[PDB]
Amino acid sequence: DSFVAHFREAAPYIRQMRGTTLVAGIDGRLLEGGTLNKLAADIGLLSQLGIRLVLIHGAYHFLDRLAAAQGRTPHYCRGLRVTDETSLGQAQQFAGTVRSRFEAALCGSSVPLVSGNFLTARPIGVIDGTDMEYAGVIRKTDTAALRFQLDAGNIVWMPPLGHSYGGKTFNLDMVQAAASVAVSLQAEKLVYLTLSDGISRPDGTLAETLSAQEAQSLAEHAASETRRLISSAVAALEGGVHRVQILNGAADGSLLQELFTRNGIGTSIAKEAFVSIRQAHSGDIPHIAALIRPLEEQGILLHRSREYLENHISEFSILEHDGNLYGCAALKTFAEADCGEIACLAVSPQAQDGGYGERLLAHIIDKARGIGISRLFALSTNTGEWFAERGFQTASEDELPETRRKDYRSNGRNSHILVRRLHR
Amino acid sequence: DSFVAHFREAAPYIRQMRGTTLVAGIDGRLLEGGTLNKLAADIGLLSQLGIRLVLIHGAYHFLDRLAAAQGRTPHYCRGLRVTDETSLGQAQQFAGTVRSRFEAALCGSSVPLVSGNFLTARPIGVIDGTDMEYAGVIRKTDTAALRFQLDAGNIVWMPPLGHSYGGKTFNLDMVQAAASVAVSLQAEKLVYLTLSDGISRPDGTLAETLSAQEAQSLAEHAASETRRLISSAVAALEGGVHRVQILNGAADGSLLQELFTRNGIGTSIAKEAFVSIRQAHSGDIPHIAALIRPLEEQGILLHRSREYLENHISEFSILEHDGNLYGCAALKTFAEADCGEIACLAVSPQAQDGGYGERLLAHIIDKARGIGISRLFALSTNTGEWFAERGFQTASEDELPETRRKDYRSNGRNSHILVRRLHR
Amino acid sequence: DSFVAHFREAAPYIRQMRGTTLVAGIDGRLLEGGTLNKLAADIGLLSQLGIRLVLIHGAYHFLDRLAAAQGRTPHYCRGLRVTDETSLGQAQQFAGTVRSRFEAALCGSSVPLVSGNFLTARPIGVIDGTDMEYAGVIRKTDTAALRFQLDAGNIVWMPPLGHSYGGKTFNLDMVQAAASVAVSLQAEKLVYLTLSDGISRPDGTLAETLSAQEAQSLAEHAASETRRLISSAVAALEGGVHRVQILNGAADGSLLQELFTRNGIGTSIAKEAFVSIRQAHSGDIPHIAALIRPLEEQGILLHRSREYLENHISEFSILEHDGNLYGCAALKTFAEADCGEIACLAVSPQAQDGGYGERLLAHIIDKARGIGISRLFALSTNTGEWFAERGFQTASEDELPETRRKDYRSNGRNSHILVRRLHR
Amino acid sequence: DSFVAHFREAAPYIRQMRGTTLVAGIDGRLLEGGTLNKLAADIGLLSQLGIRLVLIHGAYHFLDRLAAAQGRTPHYCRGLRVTDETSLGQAQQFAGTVRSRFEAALCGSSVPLVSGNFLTARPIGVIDGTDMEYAGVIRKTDTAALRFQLDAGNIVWMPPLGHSYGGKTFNLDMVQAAASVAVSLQAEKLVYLTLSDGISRPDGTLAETLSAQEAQSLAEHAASETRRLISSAVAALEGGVHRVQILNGAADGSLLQELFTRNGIGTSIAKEAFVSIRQAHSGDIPHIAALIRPLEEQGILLHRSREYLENHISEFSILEHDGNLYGCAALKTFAEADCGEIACLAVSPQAQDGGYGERLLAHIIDKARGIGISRLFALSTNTGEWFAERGFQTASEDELPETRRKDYRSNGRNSHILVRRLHR
Ligand SMILES: CC(=O)SCCNC(=O)CCNC(=O)[C@@H](O)C(C)(C)COP(=O)(O)OP(=O)(O)OC[C@H]1O[C@@H](n2cnc3c(N)ncnc32)[C@H](O)[C@@H]1OP(=O)(O)O
Ligand SMILES: CC(=O)SCCNC(=O)CCNC(=O)[C@@H](O)C(C)(C)COP(=O)(O)OP(=O)(O)OC[C@H]1O[C@@H](n2cnc3c(N)ncnc32)[C@H](O)[C@@H]1OP(=O)(O)O
Ligand SMILES: CC(=O)SCCNC(=O)CCNC(=O)[C@@H](O)C(C)(C)COP(=O)(O)OP(=O)(O)OC[C@H]1O[C@@H](n2cnc3c(N)ncnc32)[C@H](O)[C@@H]1OP(=O)(O)O
Ligand SMILES: CC(=O)SCCNC(=O)CCNC(=O)[C@@H](O)C(C)(C)COP(=O)(O)OP(=O)(O)OC[C@H]1O[C@@H](n2cnc3c(N)ncnc32)[C@H](O)[C@@H]1OP(=O)(O)O
Repeated sequence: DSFVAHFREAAPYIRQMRGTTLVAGIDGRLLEGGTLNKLAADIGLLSQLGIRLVLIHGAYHFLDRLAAAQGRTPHYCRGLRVTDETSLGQAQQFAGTVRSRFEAALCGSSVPLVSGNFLTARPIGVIDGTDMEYAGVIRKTDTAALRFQLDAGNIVWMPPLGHSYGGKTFNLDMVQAAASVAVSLQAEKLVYLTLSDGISRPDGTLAETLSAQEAQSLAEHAASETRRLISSAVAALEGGVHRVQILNGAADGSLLQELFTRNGIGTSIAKEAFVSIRQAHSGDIPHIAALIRPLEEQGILLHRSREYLENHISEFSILEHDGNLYGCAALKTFAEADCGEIACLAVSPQAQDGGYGERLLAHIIDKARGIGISRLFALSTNTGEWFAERGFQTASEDELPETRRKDYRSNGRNSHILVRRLHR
Repeated sequence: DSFVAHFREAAPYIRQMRGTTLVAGIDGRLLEGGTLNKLAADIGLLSQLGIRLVLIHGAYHFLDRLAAAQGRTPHYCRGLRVTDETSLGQAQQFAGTVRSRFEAALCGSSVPLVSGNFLTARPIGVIDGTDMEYAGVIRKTDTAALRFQLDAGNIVWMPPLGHSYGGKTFNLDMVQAAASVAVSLQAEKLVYLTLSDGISRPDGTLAETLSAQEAQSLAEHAASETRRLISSAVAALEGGVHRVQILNGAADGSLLQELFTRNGIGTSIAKEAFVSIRQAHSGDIPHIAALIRPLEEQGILLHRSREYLENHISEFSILEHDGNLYGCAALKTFAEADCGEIACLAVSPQAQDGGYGERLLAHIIDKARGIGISRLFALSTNTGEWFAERGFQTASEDELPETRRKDYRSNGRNSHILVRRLHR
Repeated sequence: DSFVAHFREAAPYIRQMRGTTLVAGIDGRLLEGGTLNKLAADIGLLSQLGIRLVLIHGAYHFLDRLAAAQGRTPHYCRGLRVTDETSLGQAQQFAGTVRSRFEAALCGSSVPLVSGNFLTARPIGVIDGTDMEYAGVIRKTDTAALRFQLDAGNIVWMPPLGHSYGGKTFNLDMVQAAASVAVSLQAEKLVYLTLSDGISRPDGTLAETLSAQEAQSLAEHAASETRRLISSAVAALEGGVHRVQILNGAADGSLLQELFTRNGIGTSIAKEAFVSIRQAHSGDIPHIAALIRPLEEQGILLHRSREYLENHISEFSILEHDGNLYGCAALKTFAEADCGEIACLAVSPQAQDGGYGERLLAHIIDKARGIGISRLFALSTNTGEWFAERGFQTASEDELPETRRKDYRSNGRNSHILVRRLHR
Repeated sequence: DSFVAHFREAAPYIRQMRGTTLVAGIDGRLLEGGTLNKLAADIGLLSQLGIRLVLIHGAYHFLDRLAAAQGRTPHYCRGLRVTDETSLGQAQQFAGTVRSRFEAALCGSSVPLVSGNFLTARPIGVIDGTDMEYAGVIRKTDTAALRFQLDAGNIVWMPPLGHSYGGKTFNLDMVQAAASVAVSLQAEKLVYLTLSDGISRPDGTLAETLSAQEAQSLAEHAASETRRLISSAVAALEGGVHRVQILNGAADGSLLQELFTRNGIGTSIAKEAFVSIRQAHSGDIPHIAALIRPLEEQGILLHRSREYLENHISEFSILEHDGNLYGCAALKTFAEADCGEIACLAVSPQAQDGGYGERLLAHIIDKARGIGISRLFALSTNTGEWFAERGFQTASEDELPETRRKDYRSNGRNSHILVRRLHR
């Protein structure tokens, strides 16, 4: 396509990304090739787009390439690496070489790039009888110092090294340091730049998009690296990060196609907040009734009756939490097999504006869809735009299921009629 | 091309545009069609890219469409419009309709849009025996209030109306109000969104790019509208604005192809700052000598002699200002017709870092080019990167004109050799 | 009176008003006459006095004056107006004419006047079988943007128009948009500038001052306009606004006599926070005792006994909330019919400094007054200034009821004696 | 001595140092021993005292210790080092090792330590036929970014590496990078932490304190390292830095004894601003007269006469600049060989408050001292505290030289008499 079409397409993701914080965990193999200049460039552009950037790199592969050419051999414990005085010192050397190169790359094709003692570490200790030695884990992150640099527009660069109040240095594991930092910052996005195109399903298909549950249930039969990825990405979400992404940092332009297209190129994982939605049974009716009543009084919801609810309780769903009731929604069906209607959508006012509404709408569409309904109607006197913004188009009475067209004519409410199509 | 290629291409213009101020003078016919939704959209995106926006619209065409359907007829004096109480009142109505529509357009496909009493006007008075009445000209612009809103990230919307301390309103001419506002703000860019694709040359070719001089000399045989455009665009430059652009605000996506491509779609006008560059004659030598001397002393410039300068004065150019001498540069030629060399490039240290250097380099390339030289060498001990950043590639001794290869070998300076190709 | 006396009288209301936020809902008939220049002037002065101003106007009457001269006729549903595409467009025109005129008025006899997309609207929908069409209600107010402009000292101007994320405009009802905005801002004062001198009582007397209850109970027999006024003013209070005022915006200088005199010219409505105050019965004594005890221990409250409380429980009042007890206060009476004494005033320390103290004092004066007491004494060892600041003057022992003069002499406490007069 | 005496002595240097900027150029041998923990500690304390710190280290000695153990050998050109791709890469490694260790040292016995791309470099080029290769010199310092970090209280750490807009890295020479940075910042103090105790005189005595002139004239017979030190320290002063210090960064606590004692431990160099002070001859009298006159008129300066000036012109000194006259001061002598008096001290009012006054006082004391005067009197009606703050004690008439005691008695001015002692 044309430039204007590309830019206009990017446009809504530029709006989303702006003034947002992105933690990038970068595999340290990317900090070497022509993959570096490409990456530095793309990172400069993300700066220019008003994305707050915290970049973390790893050092493990560099550490093995040395451990294999020096005679010595690497030891790993749950995926963490035993690091001694020696590998520690080399990891300090690498940090410096890679910071200086990333800066020349960035500067060379000025963007403000900053680096600081933000992390205090502490040794992992001993895992499973094995002393990890100088392997560390972040103990404290100066979250205020970091925000401070990010407020000023600076890009933050972190090596995988932290210090302790004993004057020692420890080698952090990047995959879990990035997820720790993202959580502290409450970064909207954690991005893992790997050498592989996302996370594959059981039959070799790339998982475009996963819940934290589906990510979880993939790891059971996944390689160990991708299980550590998944584990960190899940804890990041759990700790508040809104979205983690896995990309191939080696594939040219990937970061940009990730962030700024509907499509993308790796894997994106998000967590579902909890919402018990179930079939109403008849113990809910007083609960439903008291929710629904003042809305009927207000002219918002169709005059009902309790005996209706009792004989139609099977078409209701309720949303709850700690056994209290925060939402309801009904599915009506018609002589026409292809039609349904969502009716009686209602969220407790104190619990409004958190997405309960939506969650109930979604659940009614899944219900509709499982019985072969492809057209969902909503008739609303006072609430149509809510459905208009959520996929519903305007319709006519002459468009209703025939008996609904009747009720509508005789109810006198003159509500606005709207439909959504639902796909197989 | 691909998305990534488009975005990577935009990238350096996103860097230029960012935190920069753009005044847009918008023809009020654009505020009506599907040209409005397209424009509002593109303007929202420029916001999202961190461009400070001041938008001004005109009302003249709306005013005539009324003046032609109401019976009355428009009168114009130098291109300014006589506006009475009545047309004044309609122009107030239009402002409101067009502000409200631009806001619905913008909001509807939230970006912060602000509008204020920034302008105090005063009547133009009487031109050429003709009373302009309620035609106004900006008398004072609250430049601090404006910056203030722009600092906060707000987009500024202005109607073509200002008030006076007598409690009257006047109808501003948009083309010149925008240029006045841009000048007050010292906006880096003034953009005129018109219904025509830029400014045409004598044979119907679009003028991609003009100096303020070339714009000027076009207007002699130009239509009156485009002469008023040109006149305002010239005064804007003169008053400090760095770049004015003329586009077709009706052609879909034009603003975006303007700002964010090497190419573009309308006309871009810029002003040449003054620089007397001429052939040295022999009254300059003491001037050149005293400039050049301490650089030779420092090992920066080739050991010279005065008798050299006297017998080679014809290959020197000097840069001056108020009769003082701020730069010099030489062109050497060789047995090879295709070769030249820039030597003895030198700017007075007090006058450095304003582009004098560059201006002398440019002038030497134009000189070289007019005698059929296509390869310009520079040999520099201490200054090569200056030429490297300005189009010069690295070369070998074996690449020099043969006699230059000799001198080089026997001078012992071991300088870095660099060439630039020059096109016909 | 003299200038100095007027200014010195204004003075304490200038102190109250300063740095405070006032939302003004302005009837759009005022935006036309010589009532405009007068109003603009007075509003400029309120600016100069450091009052944060948000001004909203209505458009309904303008809309009818058109709907009556164009042939068409207005329809109203609960007092809201059905507005179509056409009246919508005229309402956009009016906004522009009236904003521009208010600005010329203000500027013309410079004060910073700002206007923005602060309001997102949504259609009211269908009321009572009737489609309101383009009638809107505020869905979201950019409360941060507003504060931001108000922080900088800007006066905010709002038309009665909001947009939706569908790119549509809707006509807001001013009386309820102003009350919505005031609530969002938590404005200390909402002011309705009407064409009538406040709100009349059942016999044509102007209600100077009303509780939200008394406003409420007036509306039962009130005209429909004044019932909508009252309804919005009540919800504004309920939602947190401290004071709503109704004035005649057409009566010259009214706003200034409202704000800055003890008197005023329209109607001022305020809401009573809740305080269950009742007669103690004997189930309170352990509650009273435990409150009062540590104060006796501290020398603050007269040594008592439980058998006293039991035989005098009828002279106590208690203040409660959720059945817990937060205050007590006693009324003593004397051989002298004209005398009372407030004794044993005590507020739970955790519940102090919210006006409970005062509420109990007030309730004791109402009690005293209903039995024909015109002189209330308070004898306080440690707390006299509290009574001194609340209407109590210093007195002598020789001033006490005779038997109180006795007890006082023999109790030895040497407390400070103070009286307040109470009127019929 | 006691703690309290030490702290009270430090006290006035803590006041001087506070909110002041200190650039420390650190020899990279200090970044290794137990000299590191000692230094990190002392630097943490300077932070805690509110000193803004920019720290720069060198890498040359590390580079030779490698160049001597790897086979290769170092080349130096004017003291700058030829650095190739290889040594460049090692210098990147060293930076990282030394930054990480300095941070563990500092953290380990949390103070905010920051590091950034503040420096853009460019190759030195070719010196004296010799290509320096990857040897760099700072081209641009982001002085705003630096101040920004320093404003926030952060300590700035710089390696001796900068980048260019070509994406290359270059090895800066620390001694001259520190002096460049200090000048950009206008740091009050540049401190060189070396392995030697300051700068020695011709006979092995440590130069406690030097003018930039005396530093200069030492370098003629100084070792080459100390000549480069001296040269950078002089240009730093010349460029605006107020004080440069040379210490032994290896001698325990030296930095603290430098900054915070009257004494110190290395060498401190400062520059004398220019002041032509000379003997008045008789071409000055109209100049002196016009200066002195309005002060006599004001009662500030003793009534004089021109014929006095003409016959006493030899006891006057004048201060000038571009041949204009900005100060005068006289030395009187007496029958008592041990006494002098400064009289007629006067600075042009436009040129006041820049230290001219002082410079003239100093010059008169040097004059006095060279003729064997050990007691300088000043008699001032209106100006005594100026002399009181500058070493003069209060005295009596009975203390004056006998004939001065006479004049004083008969002049009637009743001025305040003050003396200063002057040492051999
Ligand atoms: C066919 C039918 O069922 S018609 C009956 C529909 N039910 C009602 O009208 C009952 C009263 N209103 C409610 O209960 C509203 O909560 C609901 C049901 C419409 C939405 O429930 P919520 O839990 O608030 O849903 P959710 O959080 O996903 O949506 C919230 C958003 O809906 C928007 N919304 C809510 N009311 C309306 C409305 N009447 N018009 C337009 N938008 C609205 C809210 O402003 C909020 O906006 P935002 O995303 O910019 O914050
Ligand atoms: C072939 C030959 O003629 S070799 C002899 C070249 N002459 C010299 O070296 C003389 C001493 N230096 C000068 O006179 C420098 O001014 C010149 C001639 C190189 C440039 O002149 P200016 O008027 O400063 O030119 P202009 O303003 O267009 O260029 C300024 C930019 O050049 C950069 N520049 C200047 N010196 C150098 C250098 N030695 N190395 C790299 N960049 C440099 C400046 O830092 C400035 O950077 P910026 O754009 O990021 O601010
Ligand atoms: C005659 C008699 O009853 S004497 C016995 C009076 N009772 C006591 O002294 C009991 C201990 N103190 C209390 O219980 C105090 O709460 C009371 C009863 C005096 C006031 O009750 P509150 O609920 O705090 O009353 P309210 O909120 O209306 O008054 C609060 C104000 O009273 C002021 N106030 C409270 N104590 C005193 C005092 N001893 N002296 C002066 N002012 C005081 C508070 O500082 C507060 O000041 P503000 O308006 O500048 O914030
Ligand atoms: C013995 C005799 O010669 S008596 C005659 C002395 N001459 C006068 O009184 C002439 C009028 N005043 C002057 O000419 C003043 O400039 C002088 C001569 C006293 C000082 O000259 P300057 O160039 O200002 O000297 P310098 O800059 O070193 O001293 C400036 C400081 O002196 C202080 N100072 C100046 N006047 C006085 C005074 N009358 N009393 C106390 N302090 C003073 C200034 O406030 C300034 O204060 P700072 O250091 O806190 O800024």
